[PDB]
Amino acid sequence: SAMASINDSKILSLQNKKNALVDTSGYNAEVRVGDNVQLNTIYTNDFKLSSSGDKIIVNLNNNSAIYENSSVSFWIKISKDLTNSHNEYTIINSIEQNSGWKLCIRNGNIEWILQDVNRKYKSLIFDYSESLSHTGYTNKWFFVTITNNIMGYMKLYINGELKQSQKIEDLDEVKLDKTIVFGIDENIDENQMLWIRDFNIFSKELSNEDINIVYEGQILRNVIKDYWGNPLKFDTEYYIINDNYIDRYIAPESNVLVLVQYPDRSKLYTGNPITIKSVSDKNPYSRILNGDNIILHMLYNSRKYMIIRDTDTIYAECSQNCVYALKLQSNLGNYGIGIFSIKNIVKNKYCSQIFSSFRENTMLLADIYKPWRFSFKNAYTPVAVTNYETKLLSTSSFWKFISRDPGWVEPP
Ligand SMILES: CC(=O)N[C@H]1[C@H]([C@H](O)[C@H](O)CO)O[C@](O)(C(=O)O)C[C@@H]1O
Repeated sequence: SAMASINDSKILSLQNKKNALVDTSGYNAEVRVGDNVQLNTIYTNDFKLSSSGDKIIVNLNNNSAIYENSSVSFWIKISKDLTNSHNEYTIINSIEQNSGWKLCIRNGNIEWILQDVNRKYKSLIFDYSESLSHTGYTNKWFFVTITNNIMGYMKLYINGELKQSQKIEDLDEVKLDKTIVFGIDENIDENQMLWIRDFNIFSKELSNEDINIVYEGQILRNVIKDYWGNPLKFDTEYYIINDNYIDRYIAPESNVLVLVQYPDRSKLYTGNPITIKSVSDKNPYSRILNGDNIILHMLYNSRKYMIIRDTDTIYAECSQNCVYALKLQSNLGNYGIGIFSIKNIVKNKYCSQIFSSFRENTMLLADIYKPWRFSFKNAYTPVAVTNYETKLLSTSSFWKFISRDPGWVEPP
């Protein structure tokens, strides 16, 4: 079992147990967590570095210099205001004297550095920002993996994909720091913060296959994700967008839902917040899982409506290639016509597909239609279509849920 071989090689694993961050690898590293450091806010094993002063100090146990291969893996999510800074910040520091490793952020890039006793160093750089493209990873969870073969290469993977390699075999002795410090020493502002979760070190060089198993394991494949890669939750406001129309928000026009172009593509939090309600009554704010039944409530001009499927097809009972537009109802309640189900889809994720099984099996997608009974006007229209097997991989069927998140602040 690869996954057992993987886990057996862990020599540090920071995980939250009884509300403390501790090493659960079996090796008993000392973990000193700053009083103000927030733990377990999004993911069980996460921590927030939200300030200078916020620090976590790890002191590794007795098992001078690097003697063996190794890998380091964690997820990271870096706020917009931190990503947009042109400065450089050390985030994780494990250099003593002048040798060891460190992870830095600089101008929208993450950078891993390995430095020998003469201060010769090699770096791995990844531009996670892509100039703040709502297409990049600004404020989105992504999975980092560094692997080291001391008689070979140091490699940087992102979400299981190799991004850069550098020979390290030609460095002189790299002394190994028994201390690892998480935290930003620089003088950061209020909106500059980042989160890390599932930080692990392995005593071997993980293979790309091994890396993909860790990635798939820690992404939580049965948990639906919001736009940032956080778990999607009930009773939480989201701006829901279609993958094909990312600068359009959902809105009712004459009680037909359509997609309206953002007046300003740079502002994410635009439109009518939709709250997801559990059919089965779960604890408030509980995570939404793959396959859950859900009900969608829109806040529109300060009143709550339930989103429901149209009773009749769009060019109108129907069996063959039916297309239904959507609408709003002010009566909240468990109505089959307003029950949907939500499923994960997998490289490009953090998006979801939505289905309804009321009377006919449909999938929600967006395209151009004439959704008004008394008009031939076109509109980008979210619709529930039958016979959707050939559309199961169409981006028109992918939906994202943008939550107001602390790592992405928009002027008031
Ligand atoms: C004017 C308007 O909004 N008409 C809508 C009607 C009325 O909501 C319904 O007849 C009850 O009055 O329902 C639909 O036909 C439907 O659900 O199939 C869609 C149509 O867009």
